[PDB]
Amino acid sequence: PVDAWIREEVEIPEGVEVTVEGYKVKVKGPKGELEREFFWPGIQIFTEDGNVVIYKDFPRRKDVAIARTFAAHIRNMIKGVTEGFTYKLKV
RNA sequence: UUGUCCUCCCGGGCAUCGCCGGGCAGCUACGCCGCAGCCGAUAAGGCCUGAAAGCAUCUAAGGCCGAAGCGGCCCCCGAA
Repeated sequence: PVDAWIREEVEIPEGVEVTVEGYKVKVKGPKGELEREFFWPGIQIFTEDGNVVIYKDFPRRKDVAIARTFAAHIRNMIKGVTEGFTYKLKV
């Protein structure tokens, strides 16, 4: 193990609601609703106060990478529901 | 139509079906008719999101495409 435990926290804005049903995370915002399943053995996702917490006991290198990836994905979903995404292409 | 024999005519036997020309049915080819490009998952490869490693990154988790190649549609055998 690389550490005793790993805990990643993602803030929830005022207008956004995040719920967890087992291994599935649903984020509802002003601009829409998103749902995604983040599953990894030993990794638990919940909500505390105003943050989403991804937690694991005695993680390894791969476990830390997975936890950071899940946190990034949840942050992306929150950003998308709060303001959305735009891509530009040129002909 | 040739040689021979049945005496000659007619009509017949044998000589590779005697030889030659044509020849329907049948069998045949040199003859004629018929043989789908769509769906699904993939290899090489081209990408999206994304951390390990505050950046970057097609890869570690995840996702979309992508072969005369694989599976199905099709055909033949098939209640021991």
